[PDB]
Amino acid sequence: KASYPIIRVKDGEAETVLQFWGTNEVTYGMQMRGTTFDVNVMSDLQSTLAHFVPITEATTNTKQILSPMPGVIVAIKVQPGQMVVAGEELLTLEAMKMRNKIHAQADGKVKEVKVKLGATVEDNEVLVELE
Amino acid sequence: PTAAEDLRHKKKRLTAMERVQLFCDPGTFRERDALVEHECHNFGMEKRKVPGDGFITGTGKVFGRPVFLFSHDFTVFGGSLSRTNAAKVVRIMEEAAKIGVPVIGFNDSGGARIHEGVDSLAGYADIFLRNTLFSGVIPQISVIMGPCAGGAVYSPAITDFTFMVETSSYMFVTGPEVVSAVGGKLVTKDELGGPHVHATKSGVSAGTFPNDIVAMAQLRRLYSYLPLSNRDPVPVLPTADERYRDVSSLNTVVPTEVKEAYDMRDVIYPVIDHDSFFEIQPQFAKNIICGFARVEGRSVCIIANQPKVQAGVLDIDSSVKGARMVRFADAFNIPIITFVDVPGFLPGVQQEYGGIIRHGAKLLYAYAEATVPKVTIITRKAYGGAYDVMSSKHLRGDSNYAWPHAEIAVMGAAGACKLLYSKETAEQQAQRIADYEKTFCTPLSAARKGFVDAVIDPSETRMRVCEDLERLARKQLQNPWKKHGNIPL
Amino acid sequence: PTAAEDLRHKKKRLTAMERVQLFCDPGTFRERDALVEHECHNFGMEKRKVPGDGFITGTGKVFGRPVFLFSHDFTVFGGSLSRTNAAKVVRIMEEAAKIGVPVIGFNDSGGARIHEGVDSLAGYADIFLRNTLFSGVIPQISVIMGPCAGGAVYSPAITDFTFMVETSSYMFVTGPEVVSAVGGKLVTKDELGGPHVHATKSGVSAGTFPNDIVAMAQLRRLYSYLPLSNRDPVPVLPTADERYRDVSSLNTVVPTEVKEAYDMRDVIYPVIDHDSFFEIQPQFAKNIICGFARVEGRSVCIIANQPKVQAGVLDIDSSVKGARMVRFADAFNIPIITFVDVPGFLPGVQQEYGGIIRHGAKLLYAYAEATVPKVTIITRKAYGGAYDVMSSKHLRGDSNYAWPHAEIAVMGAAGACKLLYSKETAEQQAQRIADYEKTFCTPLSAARKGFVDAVIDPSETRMRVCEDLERLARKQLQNPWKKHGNIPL
Ligand SMILES: O=CCCCC[C@@H]1SC[C@@H]2NC(=O)N[C@@H]21
Ligand SMILES: O=CCCCC[C@@H]1SC[C@@H]2NC(=O)N[C@@H]21
Repeated sequence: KASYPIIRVKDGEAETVLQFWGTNEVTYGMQMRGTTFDVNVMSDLQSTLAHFVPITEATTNTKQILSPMPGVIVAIKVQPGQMVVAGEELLTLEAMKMRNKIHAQADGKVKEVKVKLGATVEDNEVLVELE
Repeated sequence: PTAAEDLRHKKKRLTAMERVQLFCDPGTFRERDALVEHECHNFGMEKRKVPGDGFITGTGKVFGRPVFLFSHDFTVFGGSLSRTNAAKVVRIMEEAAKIGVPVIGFNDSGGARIHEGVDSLAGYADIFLRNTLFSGVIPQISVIMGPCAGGAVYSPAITDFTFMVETSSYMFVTGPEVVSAVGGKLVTKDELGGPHVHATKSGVSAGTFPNDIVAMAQLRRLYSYLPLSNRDPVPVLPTADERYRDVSSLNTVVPTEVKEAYDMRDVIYPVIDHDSFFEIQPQFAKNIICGFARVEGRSVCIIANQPKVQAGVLDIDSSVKGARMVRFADAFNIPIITFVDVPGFLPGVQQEYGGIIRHGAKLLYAYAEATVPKVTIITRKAYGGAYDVMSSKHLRGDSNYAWPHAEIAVMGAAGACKLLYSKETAEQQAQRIADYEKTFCTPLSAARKGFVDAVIDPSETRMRVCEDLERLARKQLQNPWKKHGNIPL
Repeated sequence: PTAAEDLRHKKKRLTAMERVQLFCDPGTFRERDALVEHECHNFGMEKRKVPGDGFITGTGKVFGRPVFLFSHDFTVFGGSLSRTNAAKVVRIMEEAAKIGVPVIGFNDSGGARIHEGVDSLAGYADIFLRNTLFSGVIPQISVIMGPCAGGAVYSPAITDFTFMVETSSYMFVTGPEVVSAVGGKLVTKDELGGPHVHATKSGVSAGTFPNDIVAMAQLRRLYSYLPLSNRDPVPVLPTADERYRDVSSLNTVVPTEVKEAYDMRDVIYPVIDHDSFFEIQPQFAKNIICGFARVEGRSVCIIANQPKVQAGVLDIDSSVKGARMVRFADAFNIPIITFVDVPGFLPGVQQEYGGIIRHGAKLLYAYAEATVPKVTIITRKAYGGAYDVMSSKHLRGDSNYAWPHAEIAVMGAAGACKLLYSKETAEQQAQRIADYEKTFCTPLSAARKGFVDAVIDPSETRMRVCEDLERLARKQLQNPWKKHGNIPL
């Protein structure tokens, strides 16, 4: 069914079930045996032209993380100078009656000095420094 | 045979003809004019005539529906315009004005052609006038694949949507040489007018793509949404999705605490059909979301706040973004669906020093002037003038709905308690703010006054939206006679 | 009998009724509604009912021509709006929509009335919708005599012109208490939204007056210019001045050096009739002048650059100012006269970081969309896209004129010489820049192409303008059918 997950395919006797995650019209996100892949489905022109396309490399920066917006820090989660893993919440600012929660996108460890509780300073300061 | 394009591809770049071939259907492009020369006769230009004269204009066909397009050529004279280049574009736009067909242009010009004198200015003026006259008649989309400098930048600006390519494109009015000459600062071309700058800082570019191939692939998808002309109806496509699909996950999206945040996409995605959202300006003014989507196989317009970013507070940039989206959607008879969650306007001196009064009025003007069917859903809160601006029932709204835990009040409980008791005995906070929030920060009063049609379970939103949007298919409303409005610029 | 107004005058302030009496004719005001109560029945408001309910609405008559007006009252409840106050204003605006009459309002409200709940929001929404619908049908003028805070600020914004009183008026969206609460900065009310701030920084206020008496006296003079409605013709008044008055002082205004500055008013004043200029926004974006004036007894619109300030360079603020003026002038069929002297656009990073591309397109859109008769005079220079924007002949201009020492070129001589000779032998400056400026920085080439009708002596400008404006009295031009445009916001 269009835009749905389950996809039942049966060649001869063999039967398989795959899943359809999403796409950007050149790359298809399909699941095979409980694993995500990205298959490219392109015609003759797209195939012959995709060779002549720049492939830039994104910035790989392991450095200090700053608070996007002003606020107040009410709760902290991580400890100064210990291990940090991707997807871990680090602290929570509260602004105009709203607690956000900036986390650690991706890294192994940190070296820094924690901003103490109730420090209504923010203004894009260095709350946690990753080194 | 791959002649004369090896020099181009060696620089990791594509050609105009290749871009045109990628955009349209496999074999449905008919180039209109191909043997035209510049006839300049100045500054040693009497030689080196070119057959195509740096432009490729044709008709093409996308998804079985007609289109018109033109593409600049960087190899020939740097893509400069002339008295002769602009004639082809003018002819294409005039033909696409007679017939109800849109126009899409891939800009690559390096600037004006100096060897023609003021004829380049003449051509620019003609193109500007055609864009001005035909805006609101046929949709216009522009993509910038390479450099775009000088006064040629203005014609993409008048167009409805402008997209940018990441690595090898930029746009600005004046070059960095003049900036160094007058101010004395050394800034590179990318630092001045790169795609990121216009994606985040200036708000001109409506999107950014990583490659030309992806740009074409998604431009086709965007084109699948638009109506063909001003008088043609909104397209409807077949779809296996149905209004009876169960959405009970909406009962839990809103947290029971009033100070916790949530993602509005968790409310947007269930209501619309699967994998049918095309966000517009995703990296600019993130506190508001705008884009296109389909509901039961017909394209609609989506405008919702987001408490994830800055508590979902209206601002200057958000106001401009929403105003432009609403104006375009209404110009071509596209239904509008809005989700409301706003505590007010962003407070700060910089805001008044930047003219919040002008900018915030644009969204209100766009919402009040609109005559397309509107549907509004109030999830959690709506305070002060923000409630009025975000498509309130009094602005000729068709149907308005609220969720059982909503709040519609003049302002927060603290300010109301302060103003209602000047020098009342101390500790008044505890036994007054709670009571006022209990009694008047609830949708019961607004429902008593008649400002919301009904209070609904969050699981019935898809059913209600499909029903209302099906019933409202044939509304005919007209404004008083005017030559045109006077919007607060 | 001077009862109950002694408390008001003691604070060096006037009353609403006194302001109304000062505005209209001596005995031609007929108050419409005077015995109306709030019927609230909440928070101990069942008592202290007021007969007028804080508003004075009537009809009046100015210079023998009808008008409609309303005035807030600060003594009664602080001027707060309600479900009942807004009804009178809605009735007045609806009546002034049926009949071709304008509306003028003197705002003094302290904010919304909390004791009514969401009914104040309902009234605000109704007033906003009426302003949105009737903008471009009848002219709307607003004057702010006292405090104006909260969401009530938006209705003056949609109105065509907003004026301010110096000592005792201010306007902003959010009070300084909230600013202190969130940001922590202590700013006074005047430092936040005083008349000077909106006169110079935000660009919202169209003027400032020293006293209420002077405000009324000059508001009458402004009203003498406007047409009564959308369909009524431009007013023409008797005048002893004649087109045959000698103006030979224009032969010497332009200095013979290209780097010396002059005042454009020395060119503006001789052409128009004596003592008939009403500048709009005099203290904001001084590099451009906009206002109203009379030519042979009929009101026209004036838009001219000024090389006195910043070399007469177009900018963001100037673009917004000119765009709003042109849009208003065209909406009501008022002729436009422009004087051109521009070297280009202002170069700087802040400009691109602030969106020059969006703002500079607004003036071009306003000039191209307009259908009223246009007259353009190029005094000294016009370069690049600035020449295109400032009402060039290709944008359906009626008549264009130039002065004998004008210059119309693609860009300055230095840049052209640089681009036309990449690595040409050194010292090329002396024998190339002079030659190029001599050969192509002159109106002869632009006249050869046909972009200026004729090259005239500066002493004939009044004669030519009067002749053309008399002949063009009955032009009928129409744009293609649209629900409305899509201007770059
Ligand atoms: O209570 C003190 C600060 C309350 C601010 C509440 C939000 S912040 C921005 C917006 N402006 C307001 O007046 N209220 C909201
Ligand atoms: O020659 C170097 C600086 C020339 C600037 C000339 C004026 S300044 C602003 C405007 N932008 C230009 O490119 N030219 C004018």
